[PDB]
Amino acid sequence: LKYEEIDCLINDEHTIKGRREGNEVFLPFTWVEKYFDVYGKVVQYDGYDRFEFSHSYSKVYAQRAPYHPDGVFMSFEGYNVEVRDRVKCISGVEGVPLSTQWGPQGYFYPIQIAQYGLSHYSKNLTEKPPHIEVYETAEDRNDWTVPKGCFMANVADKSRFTNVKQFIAPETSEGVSLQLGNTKDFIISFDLKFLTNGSVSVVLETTEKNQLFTIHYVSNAQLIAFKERDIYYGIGPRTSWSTVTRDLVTDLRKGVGLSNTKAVKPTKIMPKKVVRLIAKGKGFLDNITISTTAHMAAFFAASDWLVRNQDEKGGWPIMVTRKLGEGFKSLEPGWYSAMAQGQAISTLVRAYLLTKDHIFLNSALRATAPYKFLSEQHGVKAVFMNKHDWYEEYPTTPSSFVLNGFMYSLIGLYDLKETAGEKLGKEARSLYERGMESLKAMLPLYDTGSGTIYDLRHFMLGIAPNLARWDFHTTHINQLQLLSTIDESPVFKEFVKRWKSYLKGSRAKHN
Amino acid sequence: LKYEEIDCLINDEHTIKGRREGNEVFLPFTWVEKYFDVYGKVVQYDGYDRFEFSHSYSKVYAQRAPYHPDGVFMSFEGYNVEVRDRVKCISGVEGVPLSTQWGPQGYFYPIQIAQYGLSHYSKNLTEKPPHIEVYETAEDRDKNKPNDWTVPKGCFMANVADKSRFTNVKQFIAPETSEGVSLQLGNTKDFIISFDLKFLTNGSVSVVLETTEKNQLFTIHYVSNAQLIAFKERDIYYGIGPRTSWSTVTRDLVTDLRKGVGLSNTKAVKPTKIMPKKVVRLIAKGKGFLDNITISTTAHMAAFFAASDWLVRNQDEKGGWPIMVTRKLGEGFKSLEPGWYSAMAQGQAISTLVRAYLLTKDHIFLNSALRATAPYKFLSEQHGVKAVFMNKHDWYEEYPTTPSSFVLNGFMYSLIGLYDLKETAGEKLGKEARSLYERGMESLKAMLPLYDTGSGTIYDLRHFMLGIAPNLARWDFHTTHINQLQLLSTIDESPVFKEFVKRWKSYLKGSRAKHN
Ligand SMILES: O=C(O)[C@@H]1O[C@@H](O[C@H]2[C@H](O)[C@@H](NS(=O)(=O)O)[C@@H](O[C@H]3[C@H](O)[C@@H](O)[C@H](O[C@H]4[C@H](O)[C@@H](NS(=O)(=O)O)[C@@H](O[C@H]5[C@H](O)[C@@H](O)[C@H](O[C@H]6[C@H](O)[C@@H](NS(=O)(=O)O)[C@@H](O[C@H]7[C@H](O)[C@@H](O)[C@H](O[C@H]8[C@H](O)[C@@H](NS(=O)(=O)O)[C@@H](O)O[C@@H]8CO)O[C@H]7C(=O)O)O[C@@H]6CO)O[C@H]5C(=O)O)O[C@@H]4CO)O[C@H]3C(=O)O)O[C@@H]2CO)[C@H](O)[C@@H](O)[C@@H]1O
Ligand SMILES: O=C(O)[C@@H]1O[C@@H](O[C@H]2[C@H](O)[C@@H](NS(=O)(=O)O)[C@@H](O[C@H]3[C@H](O)[C@@H](O)[C@H](O[C@H]4[C@H](O)[C@@H](NS(=O)(=O)O)[C@@H](O[C@H]5[C@H](O)[C@@H](O)[C@H](O[C@H]6[C@H](O)[C@@H](NS(=O)(=O)O)[C@@H](O[C@H]7[C@H](O)[C@@H](O)[C@H](O)O[C@H]7C(=O)O)O[C@@H]6CO)O[C@H]5C(=O)O)O[C@@H]4CO)O[C@H]3C(=O)O)O[C@@H]2CO)[C@H](O)[C@@H](O)[C@@H]1O
Ligand SMILES: *[C@@H]1O[C@H](CO)[C@@H](O[C@@H]2O[C@H](CO)[C@@H](O[C@@H]3O[C@H](CO[C@H]4O[C@H](CO)[C@@H](O)[C@H](O)[C@@H]4O)[C@@H](O)[C@H](O[C@H]4O[C@H](CO)[C@@H](O)[C@H](O)[C@@H]4O[C@@H]4O[C@H](CO)[C@@H](O)[C@H](O)[C@H]4NC(C)=O)[C@@H]3O)[C@H](O)[C@H]2NC(C)=O)[C@H](O)[C@H]1NC(C)=O
Ligand SMILES: *[C@@H]1O[C@H](CO)[C@@H](O[C@@H]2O[C@H](CO)[C@@H](O[C@@H]3O[C@H](CO[C@H]4O[C@H](CO)[C@@H](O)[C@H](O)[C@@H]4O)[C@@H](O)[C@H](O[C@H]4O[C@H](CO)[C@@H](O)[C@H](O)[C@@H]4O)[C@@H]3O)[C@H](O)[C@H]2NC(C)=O)[C@H](O)[C@H]1NC(C)=O
Ligand SMILES: *[C@@H]1O[C@H](CO)[C@@H](O[C@@H]2O[C@H](CO)[C@@H](O[C@@H]3O[C@H](CO)[C@@H](O)[C@H](O[C@H]4O[C@H](CO)[C@@H](O)[C@H](O)[C@@H]4O)[C@@H]3O)[C@H](O)[C@H]2NC(C)=O)[C@H](O)[C@H]1NC(C)=O
Ligand SMILES: *[C@@H]1O[C@H](CO)[C@@H](O[C@@H]2O[C@H](CO)[C@@H](O[C@@H]3O[C@H](CO)[C@@H](O)[C@H](O)[C@@H]3O)[C@H](O)[C@H]2NC(C)=O)[C@H](O)[C@H]1NC(C)=O
Ligand SMILES: *[C@@H]1O[C@H](CO)[C@@H](O[C@@H]2O[C@H](CO)[C@@H](O)[C@H](O)[C@H]2NC(C)=O)[C@H](O)[C@H]1NC(C)=O
Ligand SMILES: *[C@@H]1O[C@H](CO)[C@@H](O)[C@H](O)[C@H]1NC(C)=O
Ligand SMILES: [Ca+2]
Ligand SMILES: [Ca+2]
Repeated sequence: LKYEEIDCLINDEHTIKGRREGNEVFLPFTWVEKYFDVYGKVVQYDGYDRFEFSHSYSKVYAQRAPYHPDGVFMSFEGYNVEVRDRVKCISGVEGVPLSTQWGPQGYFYPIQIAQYGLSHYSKNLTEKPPHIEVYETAEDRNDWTVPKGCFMANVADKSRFTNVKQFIAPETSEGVSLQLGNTKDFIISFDLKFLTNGSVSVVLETTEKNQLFTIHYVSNAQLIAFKERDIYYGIGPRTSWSTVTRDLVTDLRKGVGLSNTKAVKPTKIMPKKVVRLIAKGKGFLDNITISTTAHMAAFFAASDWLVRNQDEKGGWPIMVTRKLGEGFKSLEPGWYSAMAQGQAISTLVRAYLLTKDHIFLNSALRATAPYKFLSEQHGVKAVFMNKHDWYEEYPTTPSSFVLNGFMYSLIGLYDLKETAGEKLGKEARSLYERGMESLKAMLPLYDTGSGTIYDLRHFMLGIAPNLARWDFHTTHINQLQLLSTIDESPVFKEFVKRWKSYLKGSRAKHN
Repeated sequence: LKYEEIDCLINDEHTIKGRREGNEVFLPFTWVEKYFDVYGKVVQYDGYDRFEFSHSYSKVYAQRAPYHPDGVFMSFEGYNVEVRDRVKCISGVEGVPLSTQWGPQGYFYPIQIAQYGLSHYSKNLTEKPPHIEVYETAEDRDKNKPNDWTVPKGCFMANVADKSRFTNVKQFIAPETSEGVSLQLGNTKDFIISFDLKFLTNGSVSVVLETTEKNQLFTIHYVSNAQLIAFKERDIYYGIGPRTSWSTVTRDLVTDLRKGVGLSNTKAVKPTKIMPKKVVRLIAKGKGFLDNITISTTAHMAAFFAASDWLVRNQDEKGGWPIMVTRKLGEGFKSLEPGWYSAMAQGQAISTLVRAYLLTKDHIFLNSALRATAPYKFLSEQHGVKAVFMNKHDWYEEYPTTPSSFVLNGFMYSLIGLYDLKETAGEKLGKEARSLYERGMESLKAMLPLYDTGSGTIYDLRHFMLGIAPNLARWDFHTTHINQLQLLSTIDESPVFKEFVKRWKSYLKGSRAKHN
């Protein structure tokens, strides 16, 4: 009811307007929010309005079980790699993300590709099975339009023990068209083999004023184009049988948001109906499908990409310049990352456990080699103060000692040593053991008393600490709580507990 | 539309009562204060109220000039050692503080003694000269008043030459069962009493004080025994030792009164608001001699030399001032048995001794300072103060713990002492100090960033040495850290000191390092 406006002098240098009722002073949240860097808003419920304050914005993952290498990967069941605006698109040829974080030109970032695979792996274990509608098997168990000038038939293919739909259509015609009409699901899948150049295109009804947009999957290696209401993805020659799987929601959003910058422009556009599929050129088509999700095809696109792109040193070279900050020498394209090696390993190990295909395990085993060589010999190892081995997310000179990347490097070694067995696992066992000793000793250097630091650049360069933003702080917690389920050391449990309290505004005691 | 109570849920786990007007929410300072550990109050101006918020308490010292060893010692012009409640009293025998911080029994803490001296030294340079009233010289300068002696039957007094120190002197004989001989003083403005004393027999020199507590009269007895302090009714007793040879006795009656009335068997003196408002008279009992009786606003230098003299006389053969109390730094550090050394003690002692040397040119002071570097050379476990961080950086330990503790501020004090000494001792004698300073300053520059949280400083590196939460430095240590670094930034031109001072000052106003 009754109050009194009062001047509030802040640190003797700015005045704000507060309110007073007797002895109690009330300060405007507008100030509190900005001055303390906190969060809150009024939430309206039925018959009750309530202001709701948060020290931080991120959340910690509620672990349902101890970590195991064949299970979900940490909290990645909730990751969403493809909406990240630093993902320019999902490659047509490779079926994996292309990053633009550190250059508008685009590049395959092995970390991003592995996360793509591990998140989809994790959602395969946690989400409900998808609806799968089948539109075309060409067998004896929703028809096609064939304009004059074109042709279609059911033909056997002994190489792949099924019937198959042949199509011939000039690239100057309407093409041959199959009516789909799906309202609910947006993952399109089909087996394809071209004899000549061509395209397979999908018409979408969209939420932007009921307009049709068309996505063309063209038989070239061009990445992505967008003109008016046509989006084009190059999917390569596809002259041998392959299953093409695309997420039309993502393919539409990335097209419409195409940008010459490092970030996709935001869009609200969604597809509301998969109208039809249009084939041009000469070729063959089978098992045409629309599904709610296709997690496994994504996981194997990442896994296959990692196998095929590993170098003979066992590394995934990162083909972009990385400038970590004033004081660190710039990393020329080709550098390795312990986070990439670890995340790749976690991916390949899971591919191996699913398939028993030893090419996956062989790729994983090779991937430990860079952990053995120092950064200046094109490895990822750094040594803290001539005493503790570390595996560098960014193998900088001087060394950088990024915490979260290191922990990811260790979870990979863990995945591998538990999967390869006693003899084959030896090197990974040894790198893990040395790493975990380093981690336990060095954790306290990342603890500010009300947060965490991202890296040790303050010490390595003589500068301000690089405080970890809250989404890295919760990553730190997520990583440590996972390690606490496969290593019984008290230190991990104590730090997890303290670092969680920091999310709620707890502080270490001052003297 | 209007202003209105609203429930405010904090971090999903407790609801407080705030206020709302439309889209603006207002939160009670009662919550803000506790939740964020900040400060403020409504301060009343003429007609007019204002709330005044502070991120911190404690101020940074406004350094007027580059540090030099003969000048003020950092910010100590504003230190007040004697009112600290961990100071049981000023020793009658020694003229220096006794601490009870880590034991109610009391002990001479060299750090406290050095601070006593360095603050008085600093105030000598910054304060106005004192008024000095002279009540008795026994000369022919004592032609006309002050007379003012009362000599009861049973007693006797005379002006007597003393060839041994070239002046006239007041002889007194009074039995210690009588009221004694009494000199009327009657000073209302100044409270430092001073007199030259020589007893032949046991005796006492006592001062009657009018006080602010309901006009009441208290007497402070300076007795010829070694008893520390006693208080009964309105009598306070300080033992000043035999005083059978000439010495100048100098006492602060404000301090001596307050420590008397506040006597306690605990580690803290009871607070009092009692002040003396008049030094009414001085009473001599026993047989002896008295000269140069004086009352002064201040006597900074007598304090500075009492500290300096105490340090010379109490140094051990390893050059140390052993700390004769058990010190348990916390869970994970072994307990330190009485006799441990402190690099802070060594440095502060050296800063004191160097100043005593520069004033007097008495090489005893310089030689005592030079000896005081020895403990810097030996590791904690061989009864020194050296520690080594990760087999790489020498450090000088405030608390020579196992494991090592790496307390920041004591280290910096250890370095300013070495600086004072290396600048003063000369090329040849300074060699060792120069070497310890150079190695220490390298260590400081390398290790500073480990004490920086991004919104404060840490006191020590126990988090790393024991695997536990950081020991965040409270704000009065945070400003000490700044004061120390800003001083170092005037004797070493390294950018790092200036960049850190700038950042660490911004933390006092709620600035933070950038997050990624
Ligand atoms: O389904 C939904 O619900 C979904 O909701 C939303 O999505 C949410 C998720 O659901 C949710 N999941 S949860 O389980 O429910 O919690 C959650 O997921 C996110 C997690 O919170 C997050 O932790 C996680 O992050 C990943 C990250 O995505 C991944 N990257 S990857 O795509 O590449 O794979 C990976 O990060 C790696 C990797 O190496 C780098 O990408 C990363 O790079 C760091 C830098 O190292 C760091 N450098 S530092 O500053 O030196 O420390 C820092 O650099 C930034 C700085 O911030 C910036 O200040 C600075 O600016 C430059 C500037 O660009 C320069 N310009 S230039 O000169 O022109 O070049 C110039 O001006 O200089 C300055 C600097 O001086 O530099 C930039 C920069 O260079 O990039 O930050 C970089 C990026 O963070 O670091 C590493 C690493 O691990 O450290 O792994 C991490 C961790 O696993 O994944 C999130 C996710 O999945 O999205 O929250 C989501 C909500 O946020 C969604 O919104 C809904 O739509 C959807 O519906
Ligand atoms: O005349 C006036 O104007 C007066 O004003 C008011 O006084 C103010 C004064 O004016 C002002 N000066 S200024 O220039 O204007 O700024 C200012 O002076 C104070 C300084 O701000 C302050 O930094 C400084 O502190 C001294 C300290 O006094 C020294 N101690 S002493 O022995 O010489 O007397 C010395 O400290 C050393 C020493 O070794 C130890 O005493 C001390 O110990 C620490 C422990 O290390 C620490 N351990 S922990 O593991 O970190 O926890 C901790 O321990 C305690 C814990 O807090 C407790 O929770 C637990 O249970 O145990 C406790 C324990 O004691 O074991 O804290 C200990 C105590 O600090 O630390 C050492 C060190 O590291 O340096 O040197 C320091 C720094 O120089 O001196 C102040 C001073 O009085 O001069 O501010 C004052 C206001 O206080 C006054 O109100 C007014 O009446 C007066 O007229
Ligand atoms: C997580 O990932 C797991 C593993 O990938 C996944 O479970 C799998 O789900 C897929 C569906 O995408 C299943 O594939 C089907 O396999 C059928 C035979 O497979 C046997 O083998 C496995 C072991 O390897 C057994 O455990 C299993 O019980 C089976 O006996 C196969 O018949 C299916 O093929 C039909 O459907 C496809 C389109 O999906 C189509 O292209 C074909 O032409 C074919 O025709 C249609 O048949 C179905 C009857 O099945 C009929 O409904 C339909 O009407 C026919 N067509 C027409 C025109 O009428 C198919 O390939 C696979 O068996 C599952 N594996 C396991 C281990 O469970 C989870 O669903 C994923 N979860 C999440 C959340 O992502
Ligand atoms: C910082 O500290 C310094 C000194 O440590 C102070 O400056 C000194 O002030 C004192 C007085 O407080 C001076 O000492 C001497 O006083 C004698 C005065 O004689 C009368 O007073 C005595 C005692 O009170 C009576 O018994 C007697 O009846 C007299 O009536 C002088 O006789 C001395 O003169 C000579 O001393 C030295 C020679 O060694 C020289 O410095 C003098 O110039 C002179 O030759 C002397 O005056 C003394 O003058 C001051 N010393 C210095 C070095 O300047 C500051 O006051 C103090 N400041 C603060 C703020 O504390
Ligand atoms: C009360 O106060 C007065 C001072 O206000 C004080 O009288 C002064 O005492 C000093 C020292 O006793 C006298 O100075 C001495 O004078 C002789 C000769 O004039 C000097 O030779 C002495 O020097 C000695 O020290 C040096 C070696 O260490 C050498 O110089 C030499 O070898 C000597 O050993 C010394 O300077 C001073 O003259 C008087 N002043 C007056 C006005 O009388 C008195 O001592 C104080 N009362 C008490 C009880 O102390
Ligand atoms: C479209 O999907 C169907 C699956 O629904 C694919 O047909 C399947 O093809 C595989 C091999 O191509 C057959 O497995 C093979 O079986 C033979 C013996 O029968 C054996 O020699 C091989 O080792 C292998 O096990 C599978 O039985 C077959 N299933 C059916 C029901 O036909 C078809 O290939 C897909 N179309 C295209 C073009 O990929
Ligand atoms: C002050 O009084 C004490 C007596 O209480 C005197 O000290 C004694 O002196 C004799 C030698 O003369 C010693 O053998 C005794 O052991 C001492 N007794 C005590 C209790 O200490 C002291 O000498 C007197 N002071 C003066 C200056 O004469
Ligand atoms: C597709 O077109 C390119 C030239 O633009 C050609 O090299 C290639 O042979 C064509 N593919 C087939 C299968 O004919
Ligand atoms: Ca078929
Ligand atoms: Ca005289």
